[PDB]
Amino acid sequence: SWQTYVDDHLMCDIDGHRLTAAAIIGHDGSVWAQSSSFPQFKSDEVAAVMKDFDEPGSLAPTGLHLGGTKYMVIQGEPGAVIRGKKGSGGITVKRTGQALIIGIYDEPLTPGQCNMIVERLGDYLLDQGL
Ligand code: NA
Repeated sequence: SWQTYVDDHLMCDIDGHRLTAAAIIGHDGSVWAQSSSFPQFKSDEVAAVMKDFDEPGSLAPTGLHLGGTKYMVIQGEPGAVIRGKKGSGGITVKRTGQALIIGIYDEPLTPGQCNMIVERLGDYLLDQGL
C-alpha cells in the first residue's frame, strides 16, 4: 500500500520525467515507505522539520540537512508545507496529520512539478484520516 502510494503516485511520469526519491514518514521518523533511492535521513533532521512546522522559520536559518544534503528553505504554508532547494534540484515536505510526504528532485524536474506531486497526496491522506 504505502509502496504504491509512493511508487504509483509519488513517482510518476509528469510531462516526461519521474521524481528522484519519494518517501512517506511519520511525525516520528518511522519510515512508512520510500523510494529505493531515498536517503538515510536522521531522526533529528526530522525533529527540526517538526520544529519549524510548529514555529515557521527556525529551520530556515540553519537550513534543512537530511538524506545527507543540506537545502535552502524557500516558501511553504507555515505549519503545513516546507520547500527546500539545492541548485537545480531541491526538496518539499508535505506534512500530513500523522505523516510527512517528501520529494527529492534534480534537473530537468521543475520545483513546481515536485510540489504538484508531494502536495498532491498530502491533500488526500489528510482528508482520509491522516
Ligand atoms: Na494538489
